[PDB]
Amino acid sequence: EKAQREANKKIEKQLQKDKQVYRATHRLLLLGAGESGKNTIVKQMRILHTSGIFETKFQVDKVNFHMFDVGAQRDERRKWIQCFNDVTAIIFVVASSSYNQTNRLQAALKLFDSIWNNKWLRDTSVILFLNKQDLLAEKVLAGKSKIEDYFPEFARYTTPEDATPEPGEDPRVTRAKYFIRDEFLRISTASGDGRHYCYPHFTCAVDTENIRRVFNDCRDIIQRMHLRQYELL
Amino acid sequence: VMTKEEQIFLLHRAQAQCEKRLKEGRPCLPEWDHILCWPLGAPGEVVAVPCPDYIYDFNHKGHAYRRCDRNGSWELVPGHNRTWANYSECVKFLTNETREREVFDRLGMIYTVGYSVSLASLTVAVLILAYFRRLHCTRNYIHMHLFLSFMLRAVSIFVKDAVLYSGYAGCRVAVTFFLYFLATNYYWILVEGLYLHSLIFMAFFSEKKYLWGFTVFGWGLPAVFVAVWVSVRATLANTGCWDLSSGNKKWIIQVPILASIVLNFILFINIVRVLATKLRETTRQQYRKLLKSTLVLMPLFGVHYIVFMATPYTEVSGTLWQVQMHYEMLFNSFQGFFVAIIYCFCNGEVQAEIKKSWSRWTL
Amino acid sequence: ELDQLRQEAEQLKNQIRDARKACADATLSQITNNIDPVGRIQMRTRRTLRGHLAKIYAMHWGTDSRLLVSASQDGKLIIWDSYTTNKVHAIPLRSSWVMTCAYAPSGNYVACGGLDNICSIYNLKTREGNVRVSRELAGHTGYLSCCRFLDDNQIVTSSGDTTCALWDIETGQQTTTFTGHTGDVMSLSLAPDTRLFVSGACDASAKLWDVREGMCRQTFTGHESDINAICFFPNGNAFATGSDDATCRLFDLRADQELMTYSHDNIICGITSVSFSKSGRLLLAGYDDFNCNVWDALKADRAGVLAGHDNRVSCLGVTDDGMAVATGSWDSFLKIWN
Amino acid sequence: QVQLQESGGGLVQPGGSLRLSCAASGFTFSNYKMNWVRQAPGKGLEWVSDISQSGASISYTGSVKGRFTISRDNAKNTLYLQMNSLKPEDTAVYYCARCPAPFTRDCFDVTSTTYAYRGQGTQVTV
Amino acid sequence: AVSEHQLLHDKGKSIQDLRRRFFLHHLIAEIH
Amino acid sequence: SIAQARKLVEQLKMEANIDRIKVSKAAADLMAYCEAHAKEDPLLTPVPASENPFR
Repeated sequence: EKAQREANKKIEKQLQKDKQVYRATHRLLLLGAGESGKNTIVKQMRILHTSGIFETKFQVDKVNFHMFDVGAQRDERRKWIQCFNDVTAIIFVVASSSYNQTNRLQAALKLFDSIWNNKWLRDTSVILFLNKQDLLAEKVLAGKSKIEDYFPEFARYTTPEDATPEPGEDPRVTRAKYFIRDEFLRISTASGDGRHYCYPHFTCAVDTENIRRVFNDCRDIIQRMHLRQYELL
Repeated sequence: VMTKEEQIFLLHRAQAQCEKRLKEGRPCLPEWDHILCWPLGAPGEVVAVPCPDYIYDFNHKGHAYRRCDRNGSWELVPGHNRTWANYSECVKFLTNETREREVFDRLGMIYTVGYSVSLASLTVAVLILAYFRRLHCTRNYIHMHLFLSFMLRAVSIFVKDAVLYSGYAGCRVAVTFFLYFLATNYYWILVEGLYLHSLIFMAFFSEKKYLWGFTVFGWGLPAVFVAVWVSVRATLANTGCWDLSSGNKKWIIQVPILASIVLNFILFINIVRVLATKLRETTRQQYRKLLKSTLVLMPLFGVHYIVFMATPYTEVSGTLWQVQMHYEMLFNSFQGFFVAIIYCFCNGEVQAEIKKSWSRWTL
Repeated sequence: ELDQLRQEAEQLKNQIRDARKACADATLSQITNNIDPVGRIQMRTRRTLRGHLAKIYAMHWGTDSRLLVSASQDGKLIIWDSYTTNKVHAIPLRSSWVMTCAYAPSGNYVACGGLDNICSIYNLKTREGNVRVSRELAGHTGYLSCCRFLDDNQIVTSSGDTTCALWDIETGQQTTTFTGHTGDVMSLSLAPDTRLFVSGACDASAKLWDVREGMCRQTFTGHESDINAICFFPNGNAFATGSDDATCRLFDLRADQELMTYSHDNIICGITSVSFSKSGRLLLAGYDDFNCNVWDALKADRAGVLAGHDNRVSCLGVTDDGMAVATGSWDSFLKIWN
Repeated sequence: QVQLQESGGGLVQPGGSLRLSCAASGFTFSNYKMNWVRQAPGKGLEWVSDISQSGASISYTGSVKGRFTISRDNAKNTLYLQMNSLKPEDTAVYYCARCPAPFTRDCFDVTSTTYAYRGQGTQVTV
Repeated sequence: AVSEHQLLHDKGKSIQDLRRRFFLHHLIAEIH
Repeated sequence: SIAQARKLVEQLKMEANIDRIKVSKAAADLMAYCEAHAKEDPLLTPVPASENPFR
């Protein structure tokens, strides 16, 4: 019994060290279609700092983030997604320019709705990367986009006043990108209740600010969780 | 202030001086009447002498009167051997003034009731927090410490009232414990705000070292300046019960405590600002929720202290003093009760735990 | 022609349904009406194992019924002495997304696996005495959802790639493959003779396979949604399944159809784990409502509730001698119940 | 066994009308949210429409808004897609899909390549 | 200023002032 | 799709040819097993505290 308790306390000190390491790292689930540019984001994040899941380690301001690109898994996500309810956030990457799969944008909308309304992901925040702005602008400018047919609501959509367009951006580009963001926010704000939050971003596959965006969103998520602990939100 | 013993010593000194003066158609012989020293009285004339300077409660502008006979003997009151005298002038300042005692009794009653309710509620709250194991969190480890500080302050006030208001060591130690536990309660009120501010602005947290640092700071810095105050009091005053003021020495305990108040208030508004931002990045519901959050957050931070924190030592016979005292006794006595209700019995997690435990016990 | 094959399959399915209906002249309730109800089963928590950091996905008892391995999403296989609560081992896992774990019948090995598609076998009886990676079994193209040792040298696993695999541990090669499920296989259970095993998949169907031949012997339907857990009856001639449709179902191999259903109107959450006691009279089922329910397997009525878990009950396990039931949960604590 | 059999599809002139029917058996139809998803030639699975458990909540893909109408007869355990003003881009195999968990707002995996609780589909040629 | 400590100083002075006045009052009444 | 359909048809043919005993017989077998093993279950029936290893 003395030897058993010796081994137990030897295990307990190592488990205390493991707790210190574990609580100090933020787990992120990267999800989205392969054509959405998630792989390019992974490559950019890796160069900045057969397998059934790919682990990416990086750090922002001495804070360690562990992203998990779920590769080599089948398209039926309803079971292995439940493993990622305790992650800090789900980085959902959308091919925003992939309207007109006949409509990839509607597929992404349905997947985001399923994630948002899943009972285990109802407490997990989503960082939304509408990650095809550079192609969306070219599609809408060239006139071949024609979002109105696949989205009749675009025939009467008016850009919100608070929307801030990028400098030197055509009004139609801003209108389309904020229309897609508004569809995602119409999904998200329906039965949100403040337990989990959506962070829409207009990103590109080669953007260098994605790490900073994820860091800031995770800081916001942790702060909101702490404020919910004190019943202030 | 000059105590009864100091007045007695001054009276003895005056008596000795008057006796020394006595040693050094018929005028009256001079005599000492334990109130004033009277020179030789004029035969058949009244002798007036100014009120003594050594008496604090004497209108030095007045004059006492005595009667002298022509045979050299002081006149006596009719029907008695007592010497005739008239000290109505020196008492021009005496007054019963039952209002001060009445208001001091009212303040005692109100903070007694408030601190009793706070003690009961906080004892229940700390028992509930310490019982349920899953509630054990750094938040509830700082909440239980704050509750313990509140109860220690309340019981220290009760012990002080019993020991001193019903100079030996049993009085000085009671006053010292009262002051120390009051300071610990203020500093744990500060620690609550510091820990919440660190959670918000340093969300990537090092709990092991920081929880020990907060505990040691909150329980020891008040001990540090209370020990400094005790050492200075013993070195410079060490007189009677320590219930009296001794100049600026009280600031040794008061200047730190008030500082914490200031700091906590700042943290309060800062945190409140953050909450508004957290609501701005997500209507009348927004402002209603912000108002509810600030309402439930004021008791934790002790915001009510800021109203009369800057008030100096005001004269008791004043409206400002009475308003300050009534407001402060009421709010300070009920602050522990408010904190217990809001952060233990109004907490959703603790209510869920209570409901689950009751359901499991019934089944 | 595919149309002719579809028509033949429909005719065969109708024939199978008619044959099943022919053998179903007696219900389980009519047969078991001669047996009195067991009444309320008031279990209490005796031990609570603490030390796992994240949600616990699997536990597996030892044959000695005192030591148990537990797998948490924090990347830890903790091997517990349940009697004295002492942790005997703490294996750090290469991948923290472990969804299953097994404990070897000899006790010298443990297994784990998950989203990394790999079954890792660790030795508990090394010359040095410390736990080290002893074998890596790769070849599944979907997340590893269940694994069970047959002996020191053979293991059976189920994957999200709709397949099960029998591996020889010495060489690491896939001895046998089992295909036929149209959904991710979520659990499996070896028969007491270890010659057959049933698997439940995300297609509302269970499949009984012969290990030796590798062919699917039997297929059982009746569930409405994904099957999450499955376990043989102690006699080995029946089994039970839990599904997302909030119902448990006891099937019989020889009857080739459902025997009993365990559901209630108040229950609208799926079953994550099922386990039979030693006698087979009680069926313990973990639920998404944070509770675990003990069902009178013969009377189909609820016998007890194992309340006390603060989150989803993800795994159950009954000792080989029936002395205790260990339940893990997403609240990161194991609870022992008697 | 979860059975979903679709019928009613066939050849139709462009701009014509049609009605797809879906007979559901093996599950409580009213406990599950239902979907219509099509697979056009040379294309993957496309989500057309969905209807909630009771039929109060309804959504369509944008390309069929105002043209098709989804409905469900929970008493008859059936699903309907009334197709009006059809277009040559509507030529596809229509699968009546059910998402797995009952009483859940999430409706995962209805458009998966090898999804289980999905019907065989009926051909619609405009 | 801390209100509870101020009340301690105020009540202590009040009490001692009343005691001194009771002493002085008796003496003055005694001689007057 | 032809190979998958052929495999499914073969599996259905194999499953249709297996012998199936009456459900009453299987229910009786399970009842007999439960009755013969009822007393070996500390979960089903209480055991003395001395025998309980977790007391």
